[PDB]
Amino acid sequence: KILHRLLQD
Amino acid sequence: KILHRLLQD
Amino acid sequence: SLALSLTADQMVSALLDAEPPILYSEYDPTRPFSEASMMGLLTNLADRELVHMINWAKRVPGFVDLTLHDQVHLLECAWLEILMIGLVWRSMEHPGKLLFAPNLLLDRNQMVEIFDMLLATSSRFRMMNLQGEEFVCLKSIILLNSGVYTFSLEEKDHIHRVLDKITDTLIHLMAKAGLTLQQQHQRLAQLLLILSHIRHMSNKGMEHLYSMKCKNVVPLSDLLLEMLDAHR
Amino acid sequence: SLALSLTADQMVSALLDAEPPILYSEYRPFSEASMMGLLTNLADRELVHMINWAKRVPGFVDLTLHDQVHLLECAWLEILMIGLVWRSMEHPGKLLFAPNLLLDRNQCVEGMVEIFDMLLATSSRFRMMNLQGEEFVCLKSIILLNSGVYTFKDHIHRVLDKITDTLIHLMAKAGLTLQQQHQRLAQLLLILSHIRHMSNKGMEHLYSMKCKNVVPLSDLLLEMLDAHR
Ligand SMILES: Oc1ccc(C(=Cc2cccc(Nc3ccc(F)cc3)c2)c2ccc(O)cc2)cc1
Ligand SMILES: Oc1ccc(C(=Cc2cccc(Nc3ccc(F)cc3)c2)c2ccc(O)cc2)cc1
Repeated sequence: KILHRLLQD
Repeated sequence: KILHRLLQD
Repeated sequence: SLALSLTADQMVSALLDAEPPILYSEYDPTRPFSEASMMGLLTNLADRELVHMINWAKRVPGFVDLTLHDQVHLLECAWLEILMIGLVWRSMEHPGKLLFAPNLLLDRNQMVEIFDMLLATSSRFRMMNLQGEEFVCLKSIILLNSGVYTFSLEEKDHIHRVLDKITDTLIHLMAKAGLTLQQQHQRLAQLLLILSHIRHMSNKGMEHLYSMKCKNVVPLSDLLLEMLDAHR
Repeated sequence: SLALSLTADQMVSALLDAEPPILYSEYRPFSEASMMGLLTNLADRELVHMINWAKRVPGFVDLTLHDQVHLLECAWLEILMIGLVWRSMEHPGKLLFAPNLLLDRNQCVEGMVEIFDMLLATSSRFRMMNLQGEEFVCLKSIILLNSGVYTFKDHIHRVLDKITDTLIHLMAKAGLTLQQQHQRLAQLLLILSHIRHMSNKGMEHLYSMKCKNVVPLSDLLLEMLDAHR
């Protein structure tokens, strides 16, 4: 899901 | 309103 | 006003003496039943509790100083919150279970989200070692705070003054328990933050109750229906 | 575990520094769909900044990735809303979604009046309490850490205790008495219950707007919304 990526970037 | 009734004894 | 001139101990004494009783359900273990039956039982119970809640609310310091319409509003907004905090309070020493009634004790394995949130709250209360004196303060805070932003003519100013008084009482209790000033403020914040979860649970529970109504299988009483229309 | 070592002042400045910027809406006299369209677009862009703000909330980093996702998923609308009411203080009777998006009660679609009125009432509450920016960033972070903490953890409660200390440390130094300190603390935290309520009400309508399929939701908003069901 998107949220994960934003919390890693 | 039932609630109103009960609030006045 | 009388409430504005109560000492902390007098405040506690009044709230404690005003506590409603713990009502029983019907249950009947021989009855094997269902999701419909259980919700039917809880509906019956809640309906009888509401009559005591109304007469209890009258004994909460400051409540009768409000207009009749303001009393109606505060109860319409907070009734399920109040029922639920009563539930989790009496469920404290029953880990992993909810004591809806002394003869109605439910565990998880039989709405699971609401169940789990009620469990989490009761467990939270147990770790904190919540005291009866602190409980009755919180419950009164719910009655006065939940509908104060949803109501010239005129006050609410008065409501805030009584709320502040209950805050004073809470801190007084923590002082007598041997807590430091830092501990007192921290405990106070912890207690009030839980009121946010209780609002959340009430909201989610209200949604299901509204589903239940429209799918006319579990019948609501006339009073519970009127309380349900309030959260339109 | 660095958040616990911070002083009170160190806590304040760290939160002030993490503050997300204020975004703008697009540069017509508004209809049901187009208004929710603008807010939706606005909210989607704000979420990206909220996440980077979340990372900079002392203690939020120490959590696992999954626990970060949970807290944000539970609290995102609350955080937006308390943001909305904060910048609406100097505009009594109105809501400042953006510096070019100022709204009043006059129409909202339907049932929006109640959420509008609830938001407006919160803003007025902040106004009469004279809420300071230092206090505000504390409240917002508290919302971030608390709203999902009841599984819907000991570290979080320790950090929550820390933010409490900061608030009291702010009211002291503001000249408030000991009695005024815990009284103001209570007042501030009780408003958080109302903010939770507004979120819940607002959430159900976004779920409704979705089923109407007139105002298109972004894939990110869809995920944030889905997590509440
Ligand atoms: O003292 C009470 C506390 C709560 C409740 C209720 C709690 C409640 C409300 C809505 C949903 C759920 N879900 C649920 C059911 C069983 C569980 F074990 C857990 C959650 C509960 C309630 C149930 C039915 C009703 O008509 C009114 C109030 C009743 C009495
Ligand atoms: O900074 C923001 C604060 C709140 C919001 C929202 C506030 C919101 C949410 C649901 C319902 C309402 N009702 C409403 C509508 C118009 C008004 F003028 C007032 C309230 C608002 C929101 C709107 C759409 C969306 O997809 C996500 C968030 C957006 C940005």
